[PDB]
Amino acid sequence: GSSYSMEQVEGITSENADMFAVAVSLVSGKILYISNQVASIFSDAKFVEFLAPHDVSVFHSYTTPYKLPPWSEKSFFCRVSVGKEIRYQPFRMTPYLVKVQLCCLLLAERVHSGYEAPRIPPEKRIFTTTHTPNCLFQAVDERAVPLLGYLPQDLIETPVLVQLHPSDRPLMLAIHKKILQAGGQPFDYSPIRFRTRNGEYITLDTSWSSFINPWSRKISFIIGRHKVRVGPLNEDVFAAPPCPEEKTPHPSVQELTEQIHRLLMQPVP
Amino acid sequence: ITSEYIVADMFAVAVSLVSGKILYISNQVASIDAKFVEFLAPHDVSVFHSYTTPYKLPMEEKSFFCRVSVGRYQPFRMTPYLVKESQLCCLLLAERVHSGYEAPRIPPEKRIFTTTHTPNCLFQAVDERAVPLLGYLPQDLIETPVLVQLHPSDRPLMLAIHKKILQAGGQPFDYSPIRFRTRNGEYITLDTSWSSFINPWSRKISFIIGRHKVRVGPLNEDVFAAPPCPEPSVQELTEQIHRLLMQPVP
Repeated sequence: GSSYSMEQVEGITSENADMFAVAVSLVSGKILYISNQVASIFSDAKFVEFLAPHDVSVFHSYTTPYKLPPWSEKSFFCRVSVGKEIRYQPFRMTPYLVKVQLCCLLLAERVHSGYEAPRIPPEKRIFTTTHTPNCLFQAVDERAVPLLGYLPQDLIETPVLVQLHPSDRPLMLAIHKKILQAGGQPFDYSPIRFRTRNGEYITLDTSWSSFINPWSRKISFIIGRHKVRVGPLNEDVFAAPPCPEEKTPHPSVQELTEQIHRLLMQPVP
Repeated sequence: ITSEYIVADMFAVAVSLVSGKILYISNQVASIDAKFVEFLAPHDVSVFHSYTTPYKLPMEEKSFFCRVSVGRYQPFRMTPYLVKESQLCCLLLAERVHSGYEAPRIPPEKRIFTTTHTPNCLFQAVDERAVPLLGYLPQDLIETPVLVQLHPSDRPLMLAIHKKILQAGGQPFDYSPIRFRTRNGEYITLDTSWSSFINPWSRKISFIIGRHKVRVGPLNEDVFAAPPCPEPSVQELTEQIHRLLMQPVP
């Protein structure tokens, strides 16, 4: 029972040159309050209009009322652009429910490729991935965005094998065999090459594990903890690839995929 | 060409992955070419699209559900198959879903379903068996607050259950009755077995899994029917259970 609004929405973080705050009407979608420095790192309309069209559905999902925590991790990513081809910049955002009418304030921080000053120490370039037996990503942890160039939503529900170098795909078959064989005990395997947003591959040192349904004994998820031992040749992992986007065919990928899923259908006694 | 290969009460269709409805077959349900999604319920069109995007279409039969129109809407379990130098289609096997408490009622001991949710207490999944027994399709519960679904009375018991879940380190345990709201608005009573999936490196819980047995169904056997009633403490409570789960083990 408290409405900040007006200037009470103040709480500068600068004193980051890459952050900004914004309050958005939960009913209108209109930008009620917008923090300064925005034009710097680059209005008054619907905030979604400045987001990549693919990230709009994402923004609404994570800003849904029955979610979010009242102002006194639950953060998502969005590419923002002050119009223009158009130029976007990835932003990590944390949503907070706040009254002005109850809206939603968000702290947005510009994200930087972990391969460029300030470069993420190699011993800490660690991210994890989770996937279902059908081999489609289920989640990618936040540490992955800076090391891959993709935002979580770009990889969720897509073939795991597609991101792997074509010569490291058949390896996945043996990796899963050991995974259900290991019955949950993590094990190392390297190197595996994983494709980033800019079409460049990074070399990973991976530890594999699985979550086993105790009642059915069937594997529910495959979890990997990755350490990028060799980053890409081009440090800006968010740039675009000079290749005609992705595709659909995936001749061998489909084959290898169903082959693995079949394998993971067996109970792990 | 092969129409209705794998097979009563259930029909089939083949849809162009570029346009609409090519093949359709034997109708049967007592009640009476274009885009297939036109017949689907609005809120399921996205579901149908998602489960039929080419890079997902290929046993256990990893299907999905959605309501098709009549005249009225009925729940259907559909299994998508990618049938291919000419036309690339998606062969869909359909099958009317019957209330678990209806004529073909599921035997007591078999009225079992499971649920999974993330530390933030929002459903990440609900298995196939949950539909016939609860009236909801997975898409209705996914990403929604698990607490909102429990009887307002049983809600507090959820803070205790999670604490034990934390203390259990993965060891499953049975819990007294908890009341779960079904689609038609009625509460069913459950005998629940709880467990968790612990990330092996950070030792934090990634998913809470529950296996439920329905020991008391609803008075109105038709669980898919609409609820005879309109559609903060839950928000706050959720924040407690959420905070609590940030603790490692061990």
